Amino acid sequence: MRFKKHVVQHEETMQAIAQRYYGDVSYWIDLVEHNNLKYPYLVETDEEKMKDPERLASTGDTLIIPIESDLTDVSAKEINSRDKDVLVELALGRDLNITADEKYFNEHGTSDNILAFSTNGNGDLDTVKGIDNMKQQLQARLLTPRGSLMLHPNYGSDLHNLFGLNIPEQATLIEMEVLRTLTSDNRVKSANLIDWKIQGNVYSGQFSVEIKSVEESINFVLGQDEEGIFALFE
Amino acid sequence: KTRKLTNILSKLIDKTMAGTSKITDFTPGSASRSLLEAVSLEIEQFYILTKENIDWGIQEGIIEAFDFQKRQSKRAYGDVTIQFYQPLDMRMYIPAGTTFTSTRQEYPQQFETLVDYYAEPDSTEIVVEVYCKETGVAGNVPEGTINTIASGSSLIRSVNNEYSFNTGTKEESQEDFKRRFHSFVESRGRATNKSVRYGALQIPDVEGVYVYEETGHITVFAHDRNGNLSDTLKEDIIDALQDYRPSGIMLDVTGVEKEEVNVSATVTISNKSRIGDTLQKHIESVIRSYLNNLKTSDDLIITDLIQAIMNIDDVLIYDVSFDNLDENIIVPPQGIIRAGEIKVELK
Amino acid sequence: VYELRNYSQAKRLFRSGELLDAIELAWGSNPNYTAGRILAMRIEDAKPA
Repeated sequence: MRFKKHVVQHEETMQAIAQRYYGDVSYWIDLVEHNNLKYPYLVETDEEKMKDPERLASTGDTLIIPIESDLTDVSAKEINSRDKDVLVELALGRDLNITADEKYFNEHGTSDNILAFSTNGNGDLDTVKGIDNMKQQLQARLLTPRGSLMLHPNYGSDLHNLFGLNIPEQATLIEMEVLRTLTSDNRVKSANLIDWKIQGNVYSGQFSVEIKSVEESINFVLGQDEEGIFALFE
Repeated sequence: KTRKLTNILSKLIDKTMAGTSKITDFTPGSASRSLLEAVSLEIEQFYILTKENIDWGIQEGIIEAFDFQKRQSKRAYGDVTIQFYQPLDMRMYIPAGTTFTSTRQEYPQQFETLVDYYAEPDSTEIVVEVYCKETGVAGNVPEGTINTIASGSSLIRSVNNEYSFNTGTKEESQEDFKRRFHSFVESRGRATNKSVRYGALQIPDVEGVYVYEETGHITVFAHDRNGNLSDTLKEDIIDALQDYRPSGIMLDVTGVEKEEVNVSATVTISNKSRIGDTLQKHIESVIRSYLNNLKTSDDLIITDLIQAIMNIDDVLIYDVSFDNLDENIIVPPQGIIRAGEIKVELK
Repeated sequence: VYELRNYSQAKRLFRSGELLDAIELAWGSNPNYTAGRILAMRIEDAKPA
């Protein structure tokens, strides 16, 4: 259950509040009855409220409006930028940082024993959030061979076997495998080739990944309020 | 009974139209309609005020005249002392809503000030008033409970409430208020068997009163906790019933026909090693308590006494028997049973 | 100088005072345009016990 709570504003009236919220002034008597208010409902200052603190409310006192409010179906335009940042952060999850020391496991991508946990510098375990989290998960999936992870046959990639010849065919195989691996992630809305080239031994390519938009993540997290889990089991 | 907003507005418009035809626009946003709507809102608010006043008067107007106060639910409030390490080096300001709390699990109640306060520079300790956030008796914290401020400056040496809070109350129901009024009204009655009995019972040492009525005579049986009626208590009862008795009728006071029952019991027991003086005295004290607990019209049923004695212990006490008690001792309304000589034989 | 993002971080750092109230006001001044990464400083030349 959730309800709206209104702070009394300067020289406000109960009729104005009723019109503002219920869309009709007629509910002002219901508002009085629910809040248990005496006749001078909104006193000028606290000196009047001292006469009867129980039954009177002054400026800056909080009223309760029993309208069933719900965090979903709320216009994203009202939400504050920091609130949107936190919401997308929750949507994309928090996880322990393992992709630290990028250079090392970039020098040995195909091998095992390549990544490890790290500390945040404050004596606690390091954590990656939001975009850093997505980076970590996409790197780990691409680096993981498919079928090597226990309890998860399909998680991973087949790039360890695509160390083939230097022709456009193997390039296309790599590209298709990478697109499969990126598509496998639920959060990745789509992925597509940008550009590739061959330099004899070395292959080089780059991709573009569109994560779910702020609106979708906001809708998902605010929907999750009904359950209260606020966690990711994808 | 009362008009309402739409009806007041409609009548205002109709009267305005009838008064003059110079105004005919009564659409939304019109100055004239806005003014009439504002008057209508004020009148509707005064109607609600009258309704509240009359609803209060219906249930509290009459009884209030007889010095009977209905207990309203209140927030517990009281004074607290704040001490500073030194005289203040500037005007300190404590805003309204400043919270005070206690460092105990016994009292999670939160107290806050409802008004602004100022401490002068010259001051060294200032007292303020705090109100419990919750109505009820839960805010009636004892002395020395409030000892913390959640938004106070470091200059404070110590917070402390100098007296226990007692103003927190729970709302008294209407039926209890009516019951007290009706009780008082009944107590105004006089010159009746019920009123005599009531006036006798109000005496401190009187435990139980039976009034027996005869044509032209009244006799009052009274007893104390012990079943006795002291001469002094008798004189007090007479003096108190001088105001109660009818005119031209004779009133007499007498003791209750006490009956001391002597009970010699033979208790069979299982655990022979636990036989001793203490168990004997315990059983005898139980029997004496049972016998003395009986009221004026209560008959001594022997089977219930046996039940009680066997319920002292369901396995230790084996069997009981009495030689004095052969059959239930019926007594009249004016004859109380009391504990006489008691003996218990362990077998 | 310190970098602040959360109110709990400022409460841990700044125990009380007007500065903490100013940080709270700044992160609650407007419903839709509260600021971020507020930079705070203590002017008191205090010493530890």
